[PDB]
Amino acid sequence: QVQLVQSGGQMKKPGESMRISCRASGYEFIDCTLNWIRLAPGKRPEWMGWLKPRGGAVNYARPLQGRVTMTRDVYSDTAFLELRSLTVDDTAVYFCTRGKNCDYNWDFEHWGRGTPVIVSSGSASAPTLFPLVSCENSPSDTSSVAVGCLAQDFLPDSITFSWKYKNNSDISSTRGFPSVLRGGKYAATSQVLLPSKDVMQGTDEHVVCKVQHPNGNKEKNVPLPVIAELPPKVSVFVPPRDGFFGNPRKSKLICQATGFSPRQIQVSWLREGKQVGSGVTTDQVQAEAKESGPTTYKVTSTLTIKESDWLGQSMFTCRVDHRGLTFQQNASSMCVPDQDTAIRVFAIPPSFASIFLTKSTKLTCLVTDLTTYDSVTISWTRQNGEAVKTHTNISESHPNATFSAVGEASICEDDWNSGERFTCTVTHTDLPSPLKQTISRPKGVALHRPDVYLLPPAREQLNLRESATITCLVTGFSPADVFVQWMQRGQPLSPEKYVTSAPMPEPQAPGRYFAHSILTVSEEEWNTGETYTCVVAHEALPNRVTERTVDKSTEGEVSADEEGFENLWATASTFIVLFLLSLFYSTTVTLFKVK
Amino acid sequence: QVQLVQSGGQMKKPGESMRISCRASGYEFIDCTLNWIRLAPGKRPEWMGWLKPRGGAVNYARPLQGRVTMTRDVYSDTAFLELRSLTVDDTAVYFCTRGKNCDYNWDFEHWGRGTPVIVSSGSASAPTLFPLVSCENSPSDTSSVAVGCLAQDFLPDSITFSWKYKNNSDISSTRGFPSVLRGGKYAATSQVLLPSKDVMQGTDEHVVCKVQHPNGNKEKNVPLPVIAELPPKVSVFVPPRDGFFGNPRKSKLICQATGFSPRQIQVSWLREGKQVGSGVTTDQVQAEAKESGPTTYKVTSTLTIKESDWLGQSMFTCRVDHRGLTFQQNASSMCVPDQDTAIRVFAIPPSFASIFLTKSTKLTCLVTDLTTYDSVTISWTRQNGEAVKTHTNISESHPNATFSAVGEASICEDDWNSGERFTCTVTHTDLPSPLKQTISRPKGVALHRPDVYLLPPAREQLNLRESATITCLVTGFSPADVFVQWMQRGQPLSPEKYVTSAPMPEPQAPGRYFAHSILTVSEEEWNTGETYTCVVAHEALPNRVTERTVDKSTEGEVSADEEGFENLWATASTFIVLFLLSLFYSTTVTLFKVK
Amino acid sequence: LWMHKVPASLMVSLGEDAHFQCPHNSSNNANVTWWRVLHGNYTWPPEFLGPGEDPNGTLIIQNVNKSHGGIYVCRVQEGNESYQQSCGTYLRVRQPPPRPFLDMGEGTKNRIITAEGIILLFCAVVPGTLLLFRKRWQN
Amino acid sequence: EIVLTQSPGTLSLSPGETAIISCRTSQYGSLAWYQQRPGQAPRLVIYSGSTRAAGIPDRFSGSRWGPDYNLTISNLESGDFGVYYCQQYEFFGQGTKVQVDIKRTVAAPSVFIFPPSDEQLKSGTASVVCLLNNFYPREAKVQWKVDNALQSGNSQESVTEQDSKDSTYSLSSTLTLSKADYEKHKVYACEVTHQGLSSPVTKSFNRGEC
Amino acid sequence: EIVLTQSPGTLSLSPGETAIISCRTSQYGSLAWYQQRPGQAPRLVIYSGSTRAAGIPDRFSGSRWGPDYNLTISNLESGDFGVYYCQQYEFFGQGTKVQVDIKRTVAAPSVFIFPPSDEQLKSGTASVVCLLNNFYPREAKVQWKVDNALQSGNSQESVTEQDSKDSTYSLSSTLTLSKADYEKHKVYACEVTHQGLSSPVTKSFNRGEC
Amino acid sequence: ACSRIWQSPRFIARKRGFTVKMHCYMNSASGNVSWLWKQEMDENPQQLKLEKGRMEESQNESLATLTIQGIRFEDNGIYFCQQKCNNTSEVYQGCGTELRVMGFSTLAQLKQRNTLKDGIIMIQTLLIILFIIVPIFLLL
Ligand SMILES: *[C@@H]1O[C@H](CO)[C@@H](O)[C@H](O)[C@H]1NC(C)=O
Ligand SMILES: *[C@@H]1O[C@H](CO)[C@@H](O)[C@H](O)[C@H]1NC(C)=O
Ligand SMILES: *[C@@H]1O[C@H](CO)[C@@H](O)[C@H](O)[C@H]1NC(C)=O
Ligand SMILES: *[C@@H]1O[C@H](CO)[C@@H](O)[C@H](O)[C@H]1NC(C)=O
Ligand SMILES: *[C@@H]1O[C@H](CO)[C@@H](O)[C@H](O)[C@H]1NC(C)=O
Ligand SMILES: *[C@@H]1O[C@H](CO)[C@@H](O)[C@H](O)[C@H]1NC(C)=O
Ligand SMILES: *[C@@H]1O[C@H](CO)[C@@H](O)[C@H](O)[C@H]1NC(C)=O
Ligand SMILES: *[C@@H]1O[C@H](CO)[C@@H](O)[C@H](O)[C@H]1NC(C)=O
Ligand SMILES: *[C@@H]1O[C@H](CO)[C@@H](O)[C@H](O)[C@H]1NC(C)=O
Ligand SMILES: *[C@@H]1O[C@H](CO)[C@@H](O)[C@H](O)[C@H]1NC(C)=O
Repeated sequence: QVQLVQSGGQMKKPGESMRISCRASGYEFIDCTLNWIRLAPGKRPEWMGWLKPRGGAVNYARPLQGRVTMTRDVYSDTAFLELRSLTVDDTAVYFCTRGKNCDYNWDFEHWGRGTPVIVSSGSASAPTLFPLVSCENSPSDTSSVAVGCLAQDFLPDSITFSWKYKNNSDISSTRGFPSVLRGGKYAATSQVLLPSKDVMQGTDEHVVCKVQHPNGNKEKNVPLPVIAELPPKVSVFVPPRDGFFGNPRKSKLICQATGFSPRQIQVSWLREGKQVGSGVTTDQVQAEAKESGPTTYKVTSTLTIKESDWLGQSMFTCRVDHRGLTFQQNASSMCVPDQDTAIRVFAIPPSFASIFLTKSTKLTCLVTDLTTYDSVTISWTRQNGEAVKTHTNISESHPNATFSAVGEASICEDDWNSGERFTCTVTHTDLPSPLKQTISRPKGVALHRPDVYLLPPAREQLNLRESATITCLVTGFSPADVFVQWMQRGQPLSPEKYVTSAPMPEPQAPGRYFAHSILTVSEEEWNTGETYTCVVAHEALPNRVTERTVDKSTEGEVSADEEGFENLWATASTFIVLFLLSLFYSTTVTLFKVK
Repeated sequence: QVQLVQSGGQMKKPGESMRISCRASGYEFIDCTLNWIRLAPGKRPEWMGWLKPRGGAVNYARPLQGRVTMTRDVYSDTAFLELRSLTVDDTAVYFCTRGKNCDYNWDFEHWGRGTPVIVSSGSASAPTLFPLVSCENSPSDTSSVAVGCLAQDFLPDSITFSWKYKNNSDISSTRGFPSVLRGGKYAATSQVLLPSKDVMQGTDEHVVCKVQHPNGNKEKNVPLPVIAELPPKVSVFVPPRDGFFGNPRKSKLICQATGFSPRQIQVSWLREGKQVGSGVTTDQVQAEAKESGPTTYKVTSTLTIKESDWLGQSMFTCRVDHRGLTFQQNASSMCVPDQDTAIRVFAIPPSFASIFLTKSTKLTCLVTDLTTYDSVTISWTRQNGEAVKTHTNISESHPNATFSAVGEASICEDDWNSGERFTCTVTHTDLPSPLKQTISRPKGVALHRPDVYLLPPAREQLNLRESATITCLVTGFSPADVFVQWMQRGQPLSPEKYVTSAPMPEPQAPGRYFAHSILTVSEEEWNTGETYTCVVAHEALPNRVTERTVDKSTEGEVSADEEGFENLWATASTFIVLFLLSLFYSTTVTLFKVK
Repeated sequence: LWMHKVPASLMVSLGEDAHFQCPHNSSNNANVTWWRVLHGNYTWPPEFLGPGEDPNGTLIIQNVNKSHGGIYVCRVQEGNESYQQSCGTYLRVRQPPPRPFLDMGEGTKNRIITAEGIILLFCAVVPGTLLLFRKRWQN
Repeated sequence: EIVLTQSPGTLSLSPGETAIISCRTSQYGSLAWYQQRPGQAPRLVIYSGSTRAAGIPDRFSGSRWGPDYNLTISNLESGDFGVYYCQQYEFFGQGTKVQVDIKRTVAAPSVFIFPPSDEQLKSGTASVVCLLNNFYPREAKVQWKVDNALQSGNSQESVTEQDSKDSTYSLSSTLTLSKADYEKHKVYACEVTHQGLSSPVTKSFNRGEC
Repeated sequence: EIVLTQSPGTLSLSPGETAIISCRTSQYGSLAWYQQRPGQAPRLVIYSGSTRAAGIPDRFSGSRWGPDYNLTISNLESGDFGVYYCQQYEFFGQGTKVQVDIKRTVAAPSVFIFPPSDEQLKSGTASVVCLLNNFYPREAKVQWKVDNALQSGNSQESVTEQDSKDSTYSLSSTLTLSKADYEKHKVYACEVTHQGLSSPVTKSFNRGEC
Repeated sequence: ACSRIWQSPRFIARKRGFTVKMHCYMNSASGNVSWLWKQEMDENPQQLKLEKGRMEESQNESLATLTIQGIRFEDNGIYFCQQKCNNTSEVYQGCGTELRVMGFSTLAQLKQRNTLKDGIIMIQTLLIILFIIVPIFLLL
């Protein structure tokens, strides 16, 4: 019949006070003693103290002394418990218990229904979201990659964990963990297991971890456990001839390795097939300063090298192995030593014909005998050192196993005519030094108006079997350039049918030059009325151009009728016949025997 | 006679309460009102409230409302003051004051002796020790180095500062600062001035700063300021000709500086003596890990250079300054590896002209770049190594600045024709390795004999009575060596009267060449019937020579019909003559016969 | 269409006056210009020789000599449209021969030589035998 | 916190099995055990060491051997699940949580590890996680091993409720350390032992080189 | 914190000189001045603004000019040094600390600067110190300069007791800032002005490059 | 597509006997050319007077040509190349190639022969008058 009746639940605030009643029935109140016990989740039950209804004697616990007060009403058979200065840690279920018998109060067999007391707030600190990534790439058959999101500094315990993709798609493979209290604050973590194929093929670089809390919702990006992949090579660095003065004739060689994402590498030095570990100092692999993109790193390696074997040209190869692949490099050689130089550099000046026809003054620097074409650089510089624009062109991989390059620059006619000096500068990785040339215009020249004569093949020497050869002789022109062209039937013939020679100087007529131009015909079309002209264009000519002509016939100055061609046969025949008649009449005369 | 008597001092703890009595004498207690004043050090005086003895009326201050209780005894003429929930901030001296006159209680002229109350005087929180190092290197007679130690997070006010060296020697030049309370915690600092000589020569790298507090003593080592000075070693490294990559081919230079003491260094890259800051990358300065000696520092600067710029011989300089001392190092693509003594040696072979004129094939090893001519030896070694009798003569003066000499040896014609290996050895004491030059002519070029056609001067040319130009056109010789020389009567014309062209390829037939020769005859030496013979010599000709003759009236215009015309007119003229003569004879005879 | 109607050649002697014409049918304000072009499908620009003097673009070359041989071409153009170009007038030069007798053709000379031969033969044969018979008959 | 210490903090047993809860007291006094169902108030089951309370079934029986007291139930029931706490005078024990455990085939827990985040390490302390998901056996000995030194005191484990479908639990061990002490070691491992593994798992990670 | 303002936070005067203390009140009410000797209780010297109290020597005299009141003593004595504060009804001033100052030759304060320690910055906030040892004339105007921006409020001065032998005072101004605010500047200076110099000292330091 | 016709030589002057060629760079697939002849610059008839011997005209599908092997003095004139373009009803026409056949006997020979012929004619006339006068006076 003994039963304990308690008051209802109450929601209090920090600093306030709570009061709970404990009605006892079915037994003598002044006989048994009542005690108050509070049971909080995650903690052992705590006895707040016992109260004696007879006389009001009470005994409160040391931890609750000064804040807990116990009273009771003998007539009403009800006990009271007052707890002032409530806090967040005081939130628990308050129940009143009585001993099974009056002799032993510790045997709490009868207990009340309990009056929960909730104390909201007190700290009010929102959780902070921290991303969690897998630390070890497990070598097992893991078809999914594990990622996590850790929430810390949460004063209360109420967190809802959600995971969403970049496309706002919710992740259903989420696994939450129980909240853990650390230093008066609750910490909770959530993990989401996403498929490896989805991470390796999806364009979403990170997952969105959403945590909902009463003090404010928080979101944090969770990057996937992936990195870039391309690190692998290195470069070597030699010191100069002056650089070997560490003491007696010593220096160090430097190898640099960069463009490395995945950290795992191995650095080593080799010399003619043996691993070198002497004087080798390896630095850490630090991160390159990149605003965005791959997280490639960089490292420099150093060997304290000696010059004695460097004079012996002992090799040094710097290698690294990354992503299961080995890279290689071995610094040596005396800056591409000699006995391997074969390059032809021709600086072609602009002719007068090209200037007067195409109106452009294009300096040209033809380079041949090349073995490769990666490093060649042709630069046209003016006389005063100011570089002129140039447009290199590499093509025509000749059967001679060499490549040809040309760099053409355009200049104004005024500067070229003034006598300025232009210097082609060819530089290449197979050369020890730049290969300079120079062209200019010989301003100190005169004009002397060449004379063009066109010659027949040969009186009867060439013209006996085939293949005649007519020459166009040009003599006397002073300014050392000319341009002869051959035409046949009103049309320019072909540049590959005739050969014109350079303006060589002359026999005794100082100051002027001469040239030639031969053309070859088949001689079945020479005694067949064909006509060839030789058009010669020179600067000193009155019209800057002229032309001559030979066909098969020398010349003539008559009208073909004022030479008496149609009557001469008649005159010859009549005079023969009448001379014979006179030679018969003379005898008839001389024979007369006149008395 | 008015005097106020207070109770004795009391030492309380947090949570407890204090009670103070204030007895008044010499005046009517119920007449004047008593007030409570507490004086806390470092703070303004605070009035706890006033109490009226008549009726017990009191008025406590708002800040102390709820924690202050005022009582008094009219019969005993003594007042009471109770302060519950005492804290550390309540530690002050409580005094009772009375007004000078009953009308104005504010003019407190009579005050009691006071009852000091100490609440938890001992420091609870342990101080936090952080060493303090001088930030500015004062250059104004800094004969003493100032080092400090900062103590923070200390409760109340109890700190004792002691400074000792590594050898346990106490420092007497210690100067501490007053305690400062920030954020509820006291902060104190201690400073000590050490001699410059002792810091510079002492073996102790740090001093021991001892702080004594009631909550526990703490020690913090203060590093000794100012270190030694070392010169920064400078190194510059360059890539070899194989270290360039990328479409805009480029590589790196490194200026690695080590041994710069204090904390600082500057490094700059200069292009051709002009400052440049594009592409320069200098790593952050870092200390070198050394197990002993002063802490040395390292830095590496990186510059990127295009292969076009690097191969352009332009100078690249690393300019570094340290403690006001500037250092520079230069690097550029300079090799100059070979010796500058006589190196360029040409072994000119015997031309065909030489074989046709001198009747012997001679080898000519000509040494150039020669600076001294007392030890040079020239020897000609055949294919089997046997030598033949050479000859020497050394050029003098400065034909090409340097001197030169000639080595010549005559060999049989068949030896050259067979194309055996021939070598000329040049040896000089200045040359560690005797340079060897070789020459041979074994080939499979065919022997196509030339064709010599001799052309008379053009008719248009002779009309001017100035000069005439005779062409000896040689066409179709397969090896490119020919020898043309004219002949006037029986003796060769002097070689300045004709000019012979260089052999050029023939467009009509690949693998065959042609050449011209030009003689000028002054239009009267041609018009007076002289003859000219062009004597061509070549390998494939029958007896190594041919000759064509052209001498004014040879042949020319054929014009068969024209010759028929001329013969017809000659016939007509002669028969007219004969007919007229026959008439004369007949008429003379018949007039003789009539008379 | 005044092209195709210009003479195909001009005959003139050394050191003499050469008159060309450009007989266009345009609106009596066209800018006539006289050029000197090469033979056929040339590649070099023509030699501007100046406008016509005045009447109908007539060109007057004076003191003609051996350098002046070539093709001469007008380029009449009215307003702003494209020029229309004469075909050419090849100027050829020579020195004319004089002749002592009254130049009497050449075939005329041969015909007269033959006629005089016949007449002379008959005037030789007839009187000769006539007076040789008469004397013998007289004797 | 008190002299009375309960050995089994939690007990995952199926209906029909025997649940044993031990509590050793280091003081003189009668020991009593009370069972508190979810929501309902605690009910006295065993009093004075081995004396059964009124209405207590004979299945639950307590035994005392010197200072150690053990309460064993011979028949798990629907109403026998809950929280059992031992009480000695005014002191109560930490309690024992008896929860149902659905039987299933023994599986292998995928052992994982999470290093401290860059943002977390820069500001304050660092937490090292150790995830063990898809585990059939609730019992597991997850011991943190940093540089082969067994840690004790700074570890914090967490086990989620058994999955309704797969009947598998997940265990996460978060090792909370300071940034000024976590940099002294680089070899961190979580030795995970379970019935589904022939040998203990040694999933480790190296600091820096990741 | 009150309407009563006591500008004389410190007073370094020698026996024979005149000490001037001001107290501005922004409320209606009689103003009184009290003197508190070391250890002894406060004593009323001036009451009702300018009325002398009983036993007050004629050397001390008070004057009132609108809201500002001035209490000046024309003759410093051994017993005239102490703590003097103004009182207005229940509100009192901060008090004036009058202390003896032995006269000596004007000295030059050796100005220095201490950057925050690496360990101090790693854990919490940072402190910028500036010590001026061996300085005569305790009055000194030390103004912290961070990137030529005169700070106000975040500074904290500290003056040691006058040396018995050298009669020189040492003043140190510790400027405390936060780690998230100290990284926005690198040029830190403390402009120290005194009678012994010609132009105020500007001993500065640059963070990072040391 | 009917491009303009142009004819290569504007003036040919050769000795009699030699061949002569005249080229007419027509348009290819527009029609067969046909040369014309014009003794002066008035009006041109068709030269269907091409004997199978001397005149023969051909067509190289972009160049039509006419060759006259035996050049005699009666060949002077201007030769055109009227081609009946087949896009409309009109016919183009190249402009002329004036052939003036020259002859043998260069100027010096012409002068010498003229002087000799003049001497012969004067001598013969003198003999004519002498032989007509002498018998009449002798037979008085
Ligand atoms: C080089 O010449 C070719 C033609 O052969 C042309 O296509 C190319 O653009 C040229 N390159 C230059 C001018 O850089
Ligand atoms: C090809 O190379 C040969 C030499 O190997 C050289 O003689 C020739 O001129 C080259 N061809 C060119 C430049 O077109
Ligand atoms: C000098 O050298 C020339 C050839 O250069 C040679 O003919 C001559 O014999 C040499 N003189 C002597 C004395 O050897
Ligand atoms: C002189 O010039 C250079 C010098 O190096 C040399 O190559 C050249 O052959 C020399 N000339 C003669 C004619 O010896
Ligand atoms: C006439 O035409 C020529 C040809 O283009 C032109 O150069 C010249 O300026 C013109 N003269 C005028 C329009 O007066
Ligand atoms: C002139 O010759 C060039 C050379 O290719 C050609 O393209 C052009 O068509 C020719 N002109 C005529 C009108 O045939
Ligand atoms: C117009 O006609 C002809 C063109 O050849 C010319 O002779 C005549 O002088 C010209 N006259 C005028 C006024 O243009
Ligand atoms: C005509 O004049 C002389 C005469 O021979 C000649 O030299 C000149 O070139 C010719 N041309 C001109 C324009 O004088
Ligand atoms: C002729 O054509 C030109 C084209 O530039 C134009 O500017 C001009 O106005 C035209 N003439 C007239 C009269 O409009
Ligand atoms: C075009 O003219 C040629 C030349 O006579 C002739 O052979 C050919 O048949 C003509 N074409 C047609 C379609 O009649």
